[PDB]
Amino acid sequence: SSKNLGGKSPGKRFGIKKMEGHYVHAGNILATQRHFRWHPGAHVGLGKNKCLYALEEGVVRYTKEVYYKTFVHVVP
Amino acid sequence: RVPLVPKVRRERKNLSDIRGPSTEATEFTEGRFAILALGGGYLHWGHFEMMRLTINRSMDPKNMFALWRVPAPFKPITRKGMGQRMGGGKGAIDHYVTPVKAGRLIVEMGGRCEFKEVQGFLDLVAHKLPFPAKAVSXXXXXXXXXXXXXXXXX
RNA sequence: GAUUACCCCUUCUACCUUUUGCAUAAUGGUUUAACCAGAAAAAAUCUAACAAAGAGAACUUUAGCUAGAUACCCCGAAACCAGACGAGCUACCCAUGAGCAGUUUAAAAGAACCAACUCAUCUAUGUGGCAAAAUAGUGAGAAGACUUGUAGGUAGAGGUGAAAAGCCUAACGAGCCUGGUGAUAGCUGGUUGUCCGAGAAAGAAUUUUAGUUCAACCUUAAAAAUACCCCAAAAAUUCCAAUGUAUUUUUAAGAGAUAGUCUAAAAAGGUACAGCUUUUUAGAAACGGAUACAACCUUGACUAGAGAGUAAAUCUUAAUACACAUAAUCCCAAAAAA
RNA sequence: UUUACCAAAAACAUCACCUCUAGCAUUACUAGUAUUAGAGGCAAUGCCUGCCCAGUGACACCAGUUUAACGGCCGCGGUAUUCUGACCGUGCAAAGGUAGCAUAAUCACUUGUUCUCCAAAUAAGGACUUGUAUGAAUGGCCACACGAGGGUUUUACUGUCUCUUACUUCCAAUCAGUGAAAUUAACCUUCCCGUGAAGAGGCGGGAAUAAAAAAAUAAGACGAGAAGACCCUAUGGAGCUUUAAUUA
RNA sequence: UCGGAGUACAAAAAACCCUCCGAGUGAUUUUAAUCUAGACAAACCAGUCAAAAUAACCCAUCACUUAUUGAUCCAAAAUUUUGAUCAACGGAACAAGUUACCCUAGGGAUAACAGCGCAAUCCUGUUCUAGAGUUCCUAUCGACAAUAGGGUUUACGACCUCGAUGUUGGAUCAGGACACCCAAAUGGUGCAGCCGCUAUUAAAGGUUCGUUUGUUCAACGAUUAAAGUCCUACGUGAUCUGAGUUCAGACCGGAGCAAUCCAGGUCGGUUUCUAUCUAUUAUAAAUUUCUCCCAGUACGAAAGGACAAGAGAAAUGGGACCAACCU
Repeated sequence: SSKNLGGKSPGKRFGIKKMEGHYVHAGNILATQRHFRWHPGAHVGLGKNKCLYALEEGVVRYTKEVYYKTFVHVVP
Repeated sequence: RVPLVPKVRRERKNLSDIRGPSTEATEFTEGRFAILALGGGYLHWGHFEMMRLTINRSMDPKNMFALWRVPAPFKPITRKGMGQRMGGGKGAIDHYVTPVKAGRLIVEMGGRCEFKEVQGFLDLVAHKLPFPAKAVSXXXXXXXXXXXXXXXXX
């Protein structure tokens, strides 16, 4: 009866795993996102899936800059 | 008046147009007399067209002009075949309707000012609609809004 | 409960099973007696023996080892297979016997009608019967492919069958008896003394949807932690002070649950239908109130007490132009407009 | 002749017709021999049984033959008042329904149209043919006689009926003797309007009512009686059939 | 099975036989060598990011950005990898139908018949007054819409019932509703009169007998004051009927290689029960019609042509009776 056909796609749970003020560790996943919602800041690495991670031990901090970019930093 | 390319999939019923009291089109502008909606509802294309025929047959010979703020319906109506069951895919589109909120101007008329003809005709139109229609002029609408605000403040 | 050494009045919708929900016009039961359905220790918890060793010549062992004590019930098929019993019923056939008035008639065991005998057309009666195939009236064959006695033959991975999926010992899509066998049943119908504490309605999969396997929960017994309600620094929430709180896990064993609904709000389908279906959020299930009635309203649940104070609720509010089908009123009667 | 025990019928059998396989021996056939035996279809008799062998089957061997073997036997366009199309053209196929029959045991539209029958005929009989979806041995068309088969029309006669009435006998009823059965949770067992899993004698509110039988009526107690024979579920069973797969 | 964009508004996730598009890969150049932390997601199993160390140099673009695959055991080019459209995609190495001859275990947790809920559909009363009716909106109609009632149609939902509520029609026996067919009381009429049309009030009574076919129907015949409609489990099978239909046979036609079927048409096909409880085993006063008389007057060119009052006959039916006739 239904001519149209489509499937369902399981969620990959995109989002931010950590928050500002939290104490993280080196190698920990910060934010999993599609394309760029935000940009990597100091002491923060970029992945192939565009997922930002922490390079060294420290504290996560969010900072907005307009020259329109959003950077995430890790302060040891 | 029919949609040029109705290849666009049928729209779901939001019901927010029935609930929402939009003051957007309530602006009186150049029109000396107009029609107001006292309730939310979907206005059929047949209603609008026969309202156009109504305002055409009732046209004042000396000076009259008809202006419709309500655009051609972008929202189709879905109905399954008679005697069928529930589900098994959506049904067939019977016709289109225009969502109408409260305060939206249905019809505005340019021309000379006579209370006798205007009130009566807009009353006939009010009888031709599923929702109560309010014949409106600037002074009456401002006085009704000021009286409603003064009665709500007390 | 009162009340008289008895009764009327007042206060209450059987039990059980199955279910989202049963006094239910869903299930089971005549009553009584009696019979009748949780018997398995590996790892573990616990009580003791000894301890780098335990244990009756066998195994384990960076506190183990040995012993004892703790948790997993019954009934039921339709059928399959094996070995045999069955043609004194019935189907066919073999051997050997017997039977089938009378009338019209040209030679005619020749034709037609009609008793016996062999069949069961129609109607009625009978319907725990006269009888688990009947009786009464009526009807067919009635020298033929006829009827019948006795002695024999053919059986189930078949026989027979003027062939209907019929018959083969009163039910044959494949007999019956015994054995395999306590076959298999994710189903349905069942599973018995007291008291105390805590206390479940949906995450993904499955030749899967009436069943299972670990999460979402829960329970027992110990330890080490801390956890939540969470404002501005920041991205309805996701995080975190403080507050007043108690808990949140970690580990060791052990469960059950996975065919549910309605209201309120936001949606989708449907017709701005449904006690409608498909999702999200929240609530939900004394015996108070709503006439009665699953969620609506009030309240969180000790026993005892001829005490008290309250919550919701109960009887009424709104009007004018010089149409369904048994007996009424939307719970009695009436009333009025703290 | 046939479903013993819901079907007795158009079904099966039957004489007859045809096709096709068997040249052979001593516990079938058969102590038989092509005029015999087995197999299949049809079914007295009467008149007939036309075309197609590309596929399957069968026989001679790779090619062909074989329809009383399994089966198959068309469409469109054009042509004379109207209509119709003897005729012609064309596509396709192995070959495109010949005789006869036909709203039929076949016809959907349908109660086809016309005629007969009747005061009225969806039935029946007789014709017409655009035969959805007849057809020549699963035979075609008729046929005297025959039929506890299936239908239609006049006459005759009737309690069938208008329209029922009376009588007789066996039961029912009474008494006495002997003394069941299924069913049954317990029953103090009313009705109406509403509610309750939506059809209440047990709930609510009104109405009605001292307590118990016998002879009768069958509305209710979703009465009694069969763990629905329809539907669906179970990785149930069994029978039957094959180019399902797998092979003693 | 998988991926993306909405349903699924400012971290996740979230269904429907909801809604749009995409894949089992396609191509161009450089080439992904060894392993140490630490995290995301996650029931199991499969998926992502990656500082840093060592050896040797000094992955990337398009198909919008991501998709574009497969867990065990078993085979092979050879000693390291290549093969299943296991697509029913968490995958029984290997397999299609029929049963109306059926049987068993089950379920109203799930269909058909009826009830119930709903009222799209169905029927009907109304609202507005454009436009017909010569003239004239509303005697009689109501373009297009709007507000409702009803629970007889067709459906939706699957709420009691599958340890059974027996499903059409007819016969029998009724009761009730009013949206009144007739009889009664009226209004308007394009109502002269007689008859009609339309609407209001009213359910007490009545609402026929036949032919064809199973009708629910429909056509037709003869009357009648009329030959109303609906509900009551589309009333009524513990009252009957089996004509229809619900299952064992015999043909035609269609479908299928076949076992066999078809919501198609012709024939045949046993219908079980003794009443336990509740309920029930009548007082009455009527109801309908035709004919005659005034009359063939008023009225009208003609055609035509009563209200009232009076009289005589029946009919249905209530309650009866046997003197005659009749059995």
